[PDB]
Amino acid sequence: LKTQQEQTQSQLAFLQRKFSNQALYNWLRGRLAAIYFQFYDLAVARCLM
Amino acid sequence: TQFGSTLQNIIERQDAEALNALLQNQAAELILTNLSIQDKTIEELDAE
Repeated sequence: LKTQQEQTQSQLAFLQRKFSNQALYNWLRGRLAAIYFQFYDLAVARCLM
Repeated sequence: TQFGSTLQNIIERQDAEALNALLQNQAAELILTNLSIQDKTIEELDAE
């Protein structure tokens, strides 16, 4: 059981340290959402033109 | 942007591969522990 505990902590450390982690997606979402919205306003303006 | 998407897919896939290798290595360690446990079980029966 102690071994399983260590392995579990290893997997958590892995998830935190791997590149494609929660921090990445939080960042990508924040940045893309800003782009997507701004792009949308430009798209609407062209549609209106 | 196509290289962008391609790279992101490689990265996520790279991490997935690393995880599968990790999980199999961890499984091996638990099996070794279980083998020691089973040996003690056999000794217990001999003690009986």
